[PDB]
Order: sequence, then C-alpha cells, then structure tokens
Amino acid sequence: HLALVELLKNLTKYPTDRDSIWKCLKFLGSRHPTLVLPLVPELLSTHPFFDTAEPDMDDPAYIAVLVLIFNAAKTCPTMPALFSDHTFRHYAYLRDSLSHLVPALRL
Amino acid sequence: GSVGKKVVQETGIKVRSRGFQVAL
Amino acid sequence: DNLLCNLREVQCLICCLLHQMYIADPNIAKLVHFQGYPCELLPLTVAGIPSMHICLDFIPELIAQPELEKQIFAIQLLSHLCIQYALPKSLSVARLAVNVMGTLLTVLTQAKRYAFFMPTLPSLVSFCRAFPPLYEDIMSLLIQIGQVCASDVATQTRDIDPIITRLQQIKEKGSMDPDVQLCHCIERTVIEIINMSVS
Repeated sequence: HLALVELLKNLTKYPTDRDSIWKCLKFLGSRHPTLVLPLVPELLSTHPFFDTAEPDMDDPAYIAVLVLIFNAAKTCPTMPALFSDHTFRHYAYLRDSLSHLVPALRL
Repeated sequence: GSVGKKVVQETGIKVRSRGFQVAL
Repeated sequence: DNLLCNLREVQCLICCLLHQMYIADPNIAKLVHFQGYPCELLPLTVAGIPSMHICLDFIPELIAQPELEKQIFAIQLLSHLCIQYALPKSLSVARLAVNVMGTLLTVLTQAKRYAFFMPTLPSLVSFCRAFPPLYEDIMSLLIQIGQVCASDVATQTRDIDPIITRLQQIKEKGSMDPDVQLCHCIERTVIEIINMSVS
C-alpha cells in the first residue's frame, strides 16, 4: 500500500516516469498476488452496496492500479470475483490496448 | 379585520423520522 | 418463456420510444407517473427505459400526494428503481419512503391500512436487497405493522385466528378477513427478506 502511495505521488509528480512505473507495478503484482488481494477492494473503491462512479479511464494513477491488480489476478482466481462491472469493462480495453502490461485473464 | 378567517388550514401530515409533510 | 416471444420485442420497441419521449420532455414522464400505470409493467419500464433515473427527482413530490394510490405507486416505483440504480440519492429517497410508511401507519384507518400495505409490503424486500443499512428501520417498521395488525386481529372473532398459530413453519402456497390476510402478508415479506439475506 505504501509503495502504491509513493508510486502514485511519483506519477502525479513526474509524467515521464509513468512508463517505468506502469512496468514496475506490472512486475510488482505478478510476484505478490496474495498481498494485493486484501488491497484490491482497498484500491478499487468498490462500495459494498452502491454502484460507484466510473473512474476516469485516462487517469494514469488509476490505470496503474488496474495494471497492478491485473498482473496479480493472473495467479489468483479470487481476484476476478472482486471486480466491479466497470472493472471488467476497463480490463477488456487495456488487454487490447496494453497487452504488454496487462496479462490475459481467465474471466 | 381578523374575523374573516383569511388563513389556510395546515394541510399536512408531519412526517416523523422514526420538514417534509404529506398534503391534504 | 416470458422472454422469447413477439411480446418481448414489442415491449423493447415501446421502451425505446418512451425513452425518446422522456428525453424530449421529462415532464411527460412526471405526468405519466402521477397518472400511474399497472404495477406489472414497473420492472419492465425500469429495466427497459434508461430515462427513469430522473424519476427519483419527483418521487418525493409524488409521495406527498393525498391520494393513497399515488403513494402506493411511488413506493413500488422507488423499489424497482432502487433495484436498478443503487445510488446514495436512491438510498435517501428509500429512507424517506420508509419514514412515510411509518408515519402513515399511524394515520390510516384499518381499511386504509390494508389497502396501502398489501401492495407496498413486497416493495420492502427490494429496499432490503438494495440497502442493507435499511435492515434496522425496515425490520422495526415490520414489527410495528405486525403488532398493529395482530391487535386488529384480536379485536374481532376470526375464521383463522393467526394469534394462536404462533409457531407455523414456512407456509408456502381465499376470501379471508383483511386483517388475517395482512398478517400473512407481513409474515411472507419477512420470510422473503430473511431468505434473500440467507440465500
């Protein structure tokens, strides 16, 4: 969580760092799926009993949160469950557009 | 001047929590 | 089937047209819902017409009407909308609806109580499904309605007398008394609320 906080600070602070931080989080989640699984509803802002607003698909911080959560999901059946509807929609896009960062999942 | 009853009765049902009123 | 038929296609086409008319003039939607229509079309219209999220704006006004039928329609419409659009505004309007139900539980007479609560009690299941925070208020309201109706049952001699049953199992499915019917309806909606929250 603290690494995510610092990386988003370094995302809002340095745009030219976006590439290497996206790749960074791609590698970070692939290694630590178990630690990301509690942090997944902590990060997706999934309200328990409300349909939440659809986040800005151009926001780099959010896109990096999805990259992390999707690289973690590759090893973790339990992650596809906690996805929201827009999370599935956003996944389908970044798998096509950013297939080198986002991995194929078993949804 | 007050004998004409130039007023409107409180056509409302004061809704309890457990402001808004139901008109009549 | 109820899904694979010409009727479903016609309903979809009509829903498309009504979506267009409500977009063109939301006042037409407001007037139509103040007029009301049969409640059998409520899930249909709520699912098939994206324009109905605006109905949450005039539901508090519709609830305030003196006609009982308009309030019943407002409650059912709000239940279906809450099933569709679970939003904080929807939750606030649902809280207002539950408060209004509790308020006029002590305003309506016995006949009016029967007439208002028979159609609107299944709607309380939908509010529980959409908003778990309403569990306390809805169960408290259900307890109040059940106690009032048990008192009304005790007022007169009855052909069934549900007071003395008191321990029935889940009685899954005539010209009965209104009070015993309302008691059974309260039991059934409580059963539906519990089953939803346990399965």
